Amino acid sequence: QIVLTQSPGTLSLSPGERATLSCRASQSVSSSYLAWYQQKPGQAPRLLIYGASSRATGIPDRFSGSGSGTDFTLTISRLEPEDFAVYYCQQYGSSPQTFGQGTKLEIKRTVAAPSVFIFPPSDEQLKSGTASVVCLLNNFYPREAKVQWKVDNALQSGNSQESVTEQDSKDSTYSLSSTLTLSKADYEKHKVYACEVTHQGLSSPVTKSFNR
Amino acid sequence: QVQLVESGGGLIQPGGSLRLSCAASGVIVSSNYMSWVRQAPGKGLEWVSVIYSGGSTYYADSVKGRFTISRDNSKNTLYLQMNSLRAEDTAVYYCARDLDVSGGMDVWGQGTTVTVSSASTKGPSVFPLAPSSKSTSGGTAALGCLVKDYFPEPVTVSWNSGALTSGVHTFPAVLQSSGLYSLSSVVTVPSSSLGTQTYICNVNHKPSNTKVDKKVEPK
Amino acid sequence: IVRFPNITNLCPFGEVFNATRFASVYAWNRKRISNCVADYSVLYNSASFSTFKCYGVSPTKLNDLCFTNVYADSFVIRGDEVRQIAPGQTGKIADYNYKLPDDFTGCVIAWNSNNLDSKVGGNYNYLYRLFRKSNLKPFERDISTEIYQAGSTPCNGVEGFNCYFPLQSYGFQPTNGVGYQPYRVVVLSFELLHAPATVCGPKKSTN
Ligand SMILES: *[C@@H]1O[C@H](CO)[C@@H](O)[C@H](O)[C@H]1NC(C)=O
Repeated sequence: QIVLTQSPGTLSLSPGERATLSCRASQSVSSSYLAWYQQKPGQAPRLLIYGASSRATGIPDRFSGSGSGTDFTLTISRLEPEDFAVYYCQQYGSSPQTFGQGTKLEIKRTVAAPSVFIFPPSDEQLKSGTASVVCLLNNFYPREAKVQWKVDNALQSGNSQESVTEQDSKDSTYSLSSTLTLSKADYEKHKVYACEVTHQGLSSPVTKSFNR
Repeated sequence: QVQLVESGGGLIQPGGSLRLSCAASGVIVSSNYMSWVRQAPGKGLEWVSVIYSGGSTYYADSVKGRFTISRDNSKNTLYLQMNSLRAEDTAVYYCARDLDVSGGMDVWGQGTTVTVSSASTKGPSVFPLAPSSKSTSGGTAALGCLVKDYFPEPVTVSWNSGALTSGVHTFPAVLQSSGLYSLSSVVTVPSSSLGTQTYICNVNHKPSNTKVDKKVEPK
Repeated sequence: IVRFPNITNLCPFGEVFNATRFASVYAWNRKRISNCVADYSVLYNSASFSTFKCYGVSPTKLNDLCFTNVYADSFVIRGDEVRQIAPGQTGKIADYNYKLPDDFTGCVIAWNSNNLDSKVGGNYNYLYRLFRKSNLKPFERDISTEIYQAGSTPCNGVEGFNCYFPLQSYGFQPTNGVGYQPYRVVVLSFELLHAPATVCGPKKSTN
């Protein structure tokens, strides 16, 4: 219907700075029918602003909204620690009402390179009939990080699944795991199992490998 | 009070039916626009259905014909009858009132989780992630467990009966091609104490009544 | 071969369609038309309307008919709200502002009026009812400004939480989207009431 494209994907800021969130609509939307919502992990959405500029009751003065036509903005003048969450815009002037995909407001910190660990499939699970190779990326920032599997120097796409933790409460870092799943027959076909990681904190890509 | 309390969410297979309840206090459901909004795991928000104060009902195109919204004024509760459920309907469903231009959607329930899958409740297989070789970065080493092929959510993982909580990361579950969830839980420890201290996992799975304690050690 | 009453007056359609000001949809205008002649085919072509939909009758065949009284309703709504002005439709406008019967026989005429009803700073003179306890019966006009009670606490005539004013303004600006721009609507209702027909088409009588 109407598509709301929010930008940026993730916004990295320190407490005290000013946050500017963009909501761009695929059609012209009257300013009276745009809303902004805040959602924290595990909680329900909390209404921030309706009518593009009217604050909901109980919302502090640092939240402000503006915009008309196709371009809308949510601005937090001075970020507080409790303002780091996911923010959605919403139009409700054209049926059906639609939301944006959300912008993530994430605490920014110093660049931290990850510790890379690799684990071969356990001998127990090898009995089961399938093989799972796990590559661990421990405590890093920013979240943007490429993880490429190489099996005998062959780029392996299509059989890996990544899982990432939420930003830590103390050091505000992320940890990521990538699981390569194969059959026992295919796992015995090859020899070198490598995990290449590209990150902002790494001068050159680091590779942890083992031999079967 | 002004609360919206939801219930009725659970686990069902494709085709089954479910009725969600949304009990209100401080707000009369038959005098307000009442909406249902859902959020698939790791995704955004999607409007589902609305009922007007005068009785008019509207549904999203993806759930039209299969869902039905209704209310009971005596109980002051809102309902969402879902039939012919599909795998894509798996989401956390919220009820909320709408003030439209007069104040948006200002009251939200806590959410109820609905899962649509044809898998059978099954306990997990647990395998060690041995700290191979040095596993050294500056001196540290990592190890963990691999909680594979279980259904349904969730599982709980602690280390050394809960004694170890420093440097432990229990990732979120991943839905696999088989329809079963898979999980890993790692910990980082000094490589000097690899042979010294012993480490054991503590995996608990209430829906299938499975309790496994695997001991991870160098290999 | 043809016999109609000796009626000479022309129906004041120009008073309705070409009026300088229209009404809000919640307080729609109703013009009672009687003792006059009207050509509905010149009306079909008198301007370039966006929607000219008839139900039951047809505009071409409408010139051959007489009616006791014809009712004309005029108001202003949004662009994509015009679809609610039809039999068997629902919505904020059809339920709480202007309702047509399911057995509706007549025509609904609408045309864009952005150049007329949009102001630069915003035309907040056109209102619409947002909150109402129940639907409207067909051809019912609710002009009450009572504070709408959304909670269990009575309002005592003051606005607040769960106590909202039931009318809202259209934000009519010329830079709005096509669905958000004002559209002037005219509804024509034909009434046969077992009485002398006084509103006929432009057919001339013989002997
Ligand atoms: C309204 O005015 C226009 C221009 O003056 C005219 O062409 C049209 O016939 C008028 N409509 C009616 C119903 O009198």
